[PDB]
Amino acid sequence: KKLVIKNFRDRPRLPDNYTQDTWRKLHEAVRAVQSSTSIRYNLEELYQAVENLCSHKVSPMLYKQLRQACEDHVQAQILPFREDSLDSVLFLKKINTCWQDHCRQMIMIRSIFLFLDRTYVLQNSTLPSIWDMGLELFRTHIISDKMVQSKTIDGILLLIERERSGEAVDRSLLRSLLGMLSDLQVYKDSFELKFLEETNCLYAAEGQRLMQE
Amino acid sequence: PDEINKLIETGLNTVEYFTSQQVTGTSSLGKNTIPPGVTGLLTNAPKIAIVPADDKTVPGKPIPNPLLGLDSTPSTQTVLDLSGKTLPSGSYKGVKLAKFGKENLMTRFIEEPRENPDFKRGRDTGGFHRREYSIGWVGDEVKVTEWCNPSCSPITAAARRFECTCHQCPVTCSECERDT
Amino acid sequence: MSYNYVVTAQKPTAVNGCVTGHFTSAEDLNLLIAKNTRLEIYVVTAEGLRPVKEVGMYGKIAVMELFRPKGESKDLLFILTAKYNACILEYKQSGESIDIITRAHGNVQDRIGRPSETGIIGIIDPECRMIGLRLYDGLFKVIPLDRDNKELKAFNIRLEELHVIDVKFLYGCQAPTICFVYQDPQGRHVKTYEVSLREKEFNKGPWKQENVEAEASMVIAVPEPFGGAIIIGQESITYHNGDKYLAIAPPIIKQSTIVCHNRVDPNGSRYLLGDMEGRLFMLLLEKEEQMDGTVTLKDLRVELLGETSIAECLTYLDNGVVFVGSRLGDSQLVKLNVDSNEQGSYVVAMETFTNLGPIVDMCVVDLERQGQGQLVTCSGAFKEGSLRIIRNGIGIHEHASIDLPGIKGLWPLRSDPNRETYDTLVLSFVGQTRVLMLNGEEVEETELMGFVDDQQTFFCGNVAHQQLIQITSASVRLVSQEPKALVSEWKEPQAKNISVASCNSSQVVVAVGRALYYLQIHPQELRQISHTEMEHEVACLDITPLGDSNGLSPLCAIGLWTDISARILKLPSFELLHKEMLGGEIIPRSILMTTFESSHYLLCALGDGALFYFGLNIETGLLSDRKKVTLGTQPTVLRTFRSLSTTNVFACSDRPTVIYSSNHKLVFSNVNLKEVNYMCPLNSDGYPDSLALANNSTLTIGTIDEIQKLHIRTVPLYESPRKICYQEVSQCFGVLSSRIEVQDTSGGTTALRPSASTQALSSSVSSSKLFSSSTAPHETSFGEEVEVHNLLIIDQHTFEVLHAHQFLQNEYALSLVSCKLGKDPNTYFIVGTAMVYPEEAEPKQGRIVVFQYSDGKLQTVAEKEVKGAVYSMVEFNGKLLASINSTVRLYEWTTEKDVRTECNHYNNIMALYLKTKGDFILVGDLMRSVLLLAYKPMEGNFEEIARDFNPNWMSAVEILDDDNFLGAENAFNLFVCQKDSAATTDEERQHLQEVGLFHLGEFVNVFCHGSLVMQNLGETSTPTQGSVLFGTVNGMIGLVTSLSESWYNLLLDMQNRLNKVIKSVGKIEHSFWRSFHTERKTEPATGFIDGDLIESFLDISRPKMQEVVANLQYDDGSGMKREATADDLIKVVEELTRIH
Ligand SMILES: [Zn+2]
Ligand SMILES: [Zn+2]
Repeated sequence: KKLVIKNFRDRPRLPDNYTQDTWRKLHEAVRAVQSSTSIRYNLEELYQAVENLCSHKVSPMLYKQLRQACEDHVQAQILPFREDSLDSVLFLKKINTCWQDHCRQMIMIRSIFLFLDRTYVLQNSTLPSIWDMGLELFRTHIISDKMVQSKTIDGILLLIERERSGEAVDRSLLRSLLGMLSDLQVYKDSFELKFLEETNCLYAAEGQRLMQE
Repeated sequence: PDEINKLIETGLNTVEYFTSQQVTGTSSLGKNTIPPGVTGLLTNAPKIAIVPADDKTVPGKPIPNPLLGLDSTPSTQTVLDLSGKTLPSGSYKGVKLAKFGKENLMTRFIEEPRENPDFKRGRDTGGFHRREYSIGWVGDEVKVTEWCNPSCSPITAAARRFECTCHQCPVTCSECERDT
Repeated sequence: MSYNYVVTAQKPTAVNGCVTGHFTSAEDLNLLIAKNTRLEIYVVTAEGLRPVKEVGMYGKIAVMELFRPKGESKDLLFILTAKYNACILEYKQSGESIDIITRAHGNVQDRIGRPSETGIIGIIDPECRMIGLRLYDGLFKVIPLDRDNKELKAFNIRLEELHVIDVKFLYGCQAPTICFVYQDPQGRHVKTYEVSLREKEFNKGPWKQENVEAEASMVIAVPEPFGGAIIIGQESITYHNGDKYLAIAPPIIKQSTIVCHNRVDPNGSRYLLGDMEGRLFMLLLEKEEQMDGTVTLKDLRVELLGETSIAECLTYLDNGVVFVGSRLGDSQLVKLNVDSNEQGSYVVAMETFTNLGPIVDMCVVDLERQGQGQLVTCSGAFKEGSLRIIRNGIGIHEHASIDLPGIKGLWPLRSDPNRETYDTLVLSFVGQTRVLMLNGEEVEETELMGFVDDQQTFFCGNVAHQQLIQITSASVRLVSQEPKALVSEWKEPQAKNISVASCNSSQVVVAVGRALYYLQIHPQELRQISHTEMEHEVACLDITPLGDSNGLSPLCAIGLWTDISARILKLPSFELLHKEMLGGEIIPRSILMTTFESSHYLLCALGDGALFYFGLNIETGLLSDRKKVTLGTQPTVLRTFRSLSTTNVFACSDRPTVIYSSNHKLVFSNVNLKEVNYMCPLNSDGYPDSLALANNSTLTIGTIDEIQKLHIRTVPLYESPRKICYQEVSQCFGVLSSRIEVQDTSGGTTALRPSASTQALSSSVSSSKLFSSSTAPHETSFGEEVEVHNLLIIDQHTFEVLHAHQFLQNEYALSLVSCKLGKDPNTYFIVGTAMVYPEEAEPKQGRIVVFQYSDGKLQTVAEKEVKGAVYSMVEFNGKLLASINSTVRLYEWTTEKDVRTECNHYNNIMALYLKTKGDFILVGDLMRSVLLLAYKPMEGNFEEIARDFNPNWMSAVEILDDDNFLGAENAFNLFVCQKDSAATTDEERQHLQEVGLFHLGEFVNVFCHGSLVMQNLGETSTPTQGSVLFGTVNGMIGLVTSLSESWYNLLLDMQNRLNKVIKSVGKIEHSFWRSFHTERKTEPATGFIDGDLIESFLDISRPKMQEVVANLQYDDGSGMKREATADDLIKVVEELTRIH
């Protein structure tokens, strides 16, 4: 049974800025979660800013914005790795911290945009969680489509190959890098074969060498 | 090797039926379809194709008429009342053919295993067991005796159990087991 | 000697047919829909369809056409049941009454005949002189449409063309012309025939055409203007009009088959075609006036419109709005754009309605553990793939509805201290507020002195001392009643804004970042009792007072934001009493203390959509039997509200629920509504003790319905599901799926569209090479369909596709179960498959994979092998009782973690259905009916106990109790076997007799123990015993329960009384409809009382009621033999309608 509001003034709105000035408070909050800065809008307000800003027809343009924000920040994270200061162990701890962080800083974001993830993005098989969406970005540029792959891989084995014979190698650094590879869905594919193909080889040798020896 | 007088419908795998049936009330087996990869040996006067009357040109203990309830032992016996009231028995394929036969004057089928390849099943086309089908239909009752005829034996409207002209053939095949 | 009860818990949703016309009135456009046994009549209006009447037939609507015979003012309805129950109907409504009357009726079944393939055809001549029925082969029965053929007696003519395909009379012809397509060896000919009622035989059609399209499937007869019949084939179309012959082969058809049609113009001009895979076509035959003679059809062509649902029935309405009756997907209302939108799609989704069928499998589960099972069902087929969640819900009577797009919170006021009912409602929207006054039953926007509106309210209500309070982002503000002006206003020392705010009659607590202040409310002032800072930012507060207390809360609930805690602080000091850690990455978002039955609880609720609740004792100020449930995917918001005489919460979210104590135990009742963002009670006088709800589009007030109805939640898959299971530890589901993929020369098969399986998080393929031996099928190379089966692990809460394990090429999944084996403490996902190939008549290869959802992904633990399909398996006493083809194997789970054959049974033509009670196994055969096997402990092997001796084509089967077995076959009937009780012979024990037969009319696909009604089972005497739900191809869900011998006769007797007094919608005898009927026999009915009837008792007039107990008596179970009026049955019926 329909209903209409008598004298719906439709007046408490003349100017207008409490939008692009909120999209501003968000860019900042982000660029300052990324690039390890501290923001000064303290979380909940930023959260409510989304929940209100986050209404159909707009949520969609917001997502694109939050995405491309990172899309930009990660592509930037590449450059350094695209260097040549060769100690396939620095390169590693490098890439690990470069991960350990993107992690906690996509977790920060998610919490701020919780409402956009568990409302719009969640109502869409099409669209990946903010989380999953960062993993997809950290993949495309960094661990992927780069010398970085074959520089991280050829470097992970190296650490092992050298533990399979009398050195140490810092378990953690690998448990992390390999975990990553897993979390990123490139383990059983950008690391597995080689690993095996390199084991079902090394031990092949040990056989003879040690039978006769 | 014939060609026009061989036009009926081929049914699908059992599972396909199982599947197609759960989505529609409709269940298909109530059509004149011959179960895939099976051929009938009856041209008189591989969908269907002519075959030698019989064959003496090699060993051949004949198969006892399925109806005259006799003992071939290394084989399968399938009963099928064409009017319910009595439970069928035997093997699935047995039953299937039993009905496909009776409803068409046809009594013999051969099932070339999915494995390998007119009809030169001999030296070359040998090496492993095959499935045989003999069918008879007195009244509503129907019975089928199916067995294994070594890969290199011929194929004739004659129901016979062969030995092994291509000394290469197997001993006991999946189908063959359980047969007593 | 066996008694059962069978009710429908859900009418059939699949749409067997739909027709348009003027049935209701000469000036009304109608839409008649056949579900199966139901007939739905709607009326076109504007936005949709208006329900006018919905009757249920005593049969399966096999044919349904309408006709307009000169003489009758409006149209008539011809309906032919599947049991050959014919009839014509009229629509009569005299005020508050609406009856569908039988204007004739009979049965056109011949005792001889051969059930044609292509089924029952039912057609009518445009001259409306008679009806035509292609029932059996070579016999075109004809019915005289004389205004006195009330028995409907008809004659039957001969046909020299046995295999016929489609038939349809032709328009504008002096004598009834019957066109059709028939097949023979030399191909498919399409001829005609003239018919005469006097000569009672065929004369000879005006034309013919010997060789026509190899795959002709539809004879589309065109009206007066053009005339002639069109022939739709599989790749080419042909139109004949006696001396006219055209043909076209648009490659657009090549793809799939056309399966339905509907003329859009009252004359062959434009038509509508249904594709067998979704597509929707529009075929036009551009007319052509000669030069002065008349009209001759020019050129015809087919042009694609777009994609619809898998259109079974198809019918155009008005304004280019087509109705699409899907049978394996949701039916729908469509808009036919004349202006191709983006991606050039003329088709555009207008609206859709739920369609549960075909239910292919389902599991009963009670996620909340509240003693109320729900239904997750593998529903639908190809593209229309989906899962459905059937849950019993509460509704809301909707008194009023506004169109407010933006409400961000709402509160109820009280303008003056005098009156005790609200009269106000403040509606917060983004950057602002708005006060609304309820002028009795109206809504006009006022203004209120003390308040602001250029800010966004966070709360507002009646506090102490005749004062109103408004907390907003800027400041909390106190106001006066009678004087009505601002009288006090707190504020954050430095203009900082309030983040979170609590409040109530006497106290107020607000937060500022970590800063947390407390204010007390007094006369014309807001006194600031205290202040403190939390380690992390605050995200929710609640100072609802409890106990016998007098409005003053000693406590302050709260939930913080990085550490993710949820503690109870002591007010005056903010001292800490209880600190509880929970979450992991999602923070509290709503909190609330409360008393339910007399016990206090605290309820936090994450942003996840989760909801923790503790047994908070006010005295010590600590919480203590931490429970948890999940309600939605969006962060909810709790809000208390009082009912009749009891209190309870209300979880606003994507999946609205309603917490409360049913029995010293919490209870949740999804409200039969979509989104419910904010809410508050509304006690206006114009709106008595109501509720006010706001979604994203509209504000609506109304009261609670509280009359369980069933609510349906759907999760698309875009690919067919076959099986499903519930993993109680991984909080996820198991779903064998399957997508169809085409052929692409590249190296092979590519998908057809994304779907559950092709778009998930983790996803592994089977690396197992036990069949890598050969595997060489030479039919792969040119476009083809090929089933790819996956195992989908699905999240209990969000229903997102977690992991997607693919399977070996040409491999089908068909079994599935989650259990524990041997001494192994794990919990696995054991699959059952089979290697399928068209050249084979059956599978010779297949396997029993064993998985484990460790975390994030699966992990193939075991992996046994076997020769042939694994039709079904099931956890049997720790052991694993699966079944391959003719074999029925039992397995063991060693310490080495492997499955090893351990016992067998080969005496079955094909074991398709298993079931497991104790050491008893109930087996169902493809055609060999049921069998009662047994595990002999000591013997270490199988022993047949009994078995039905009637040949039965089982479809599903279940074990009710130790002695009774329920089965259902392709005949569309149900039956129950029982171990003989004449324990005299040890051979009359090998037999179990069919002691119950019933004709359901539905093709059951799954059965299963479990109920949908709140149980409350401690020791509770119930009138019916046992509970089994069952799924059906038609979407129908039903229920089966056992009865007291004593309750059977009454209800059986009662059933009978009703069939005499109740008019039948076709004058069909209920005894007949429900008669066990197969091509073989046709016994009556027994050990089954269909509760559908025994429920229509509450819907007939009170006069008829007594007109039934008329001399009725009753005696065993209870002491009696005397009469009993209505108010006795009503009690029973009523009390009996509680089990579903
Ligand atoms: Zn063999
Ligand atoms: Zn041989």
